[PDB]
Amino acid sequence: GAPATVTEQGEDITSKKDRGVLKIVKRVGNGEETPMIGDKVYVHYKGKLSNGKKFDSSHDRNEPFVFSLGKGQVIKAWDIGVATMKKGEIAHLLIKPEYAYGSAGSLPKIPSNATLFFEIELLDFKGE
Ligand SMILES: COc1ccc(CC[C@H]2OC(=O)[C@@H]3CCCCN3C(=O)[C@@H](C3CCCCC3)c3cc(OC)c(OC)c(c3)OC/C=C/COc3cccc2c3)cc1OC
Repeated sequence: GAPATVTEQGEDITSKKDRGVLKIVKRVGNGEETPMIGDKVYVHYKGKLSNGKKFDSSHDRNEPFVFSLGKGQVIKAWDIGVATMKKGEIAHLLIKPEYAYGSAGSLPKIPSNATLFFEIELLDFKGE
C-alpha cells in the first residue's frame, strides 16, 4: 500500500472530519449502490500494522470474509469505510487507533495506539 499517498491524497470519511479514516479508491466498482446497515457484506481483504510486523488476509481462511454492516462486529473504520463502497470496488484505508483498537489494542496481534492499513474488495452485499 502507499500510506504516504493515502496520507497525501486520501478522502477523510469520518463524521468528525478528524482524518482518522482516510480512503483511496484503487479500483472503481461496477455498482452505483453502497450497502445499508445490517446488510450481509462479503469481502476479500488484506491488512497490516503500519509497523509491518503483523498481517492478515481473507485468503488465509480460503473463503470471503462476511460481516454485518454497521453492527460493531468489526472495527469502526470498517463499518465506516465499507459503507462508502460499491460492488467490485477496491479501496485502501489508513486508520488511526481511535477507529481501530485505541490505547489497549488487542495483544498479541494489535499493539497499543496502532495505525492500520487495509485493502478491501467489496464482492457483494445482501439485505438482512
Ligand atoms: C476490543 O474490540 C475488538 C477486539 C477484537 C476484535 C476481533 C478482530 C476483528 O477484526 C477486525 O475488526 C479487523 C477488520 C476485519 C478484518 C480483521 N481485522 C483486523 O484488525 C485483523 C488485524 C489486521 C492488521 C494485522 C493484524 C490483524 C485481526 C485482528 C484480530 O484481533 C484483534 C484477529 O484476531 C481475532 C484477527 C484479525 O484474526 C483473524 C480474523 C479475521 C476476521 O474475523 C473477524 C471477525 C470479527 C471481528 C474481527 C475479525 C473486534 C473488536 O471490536 C470490534
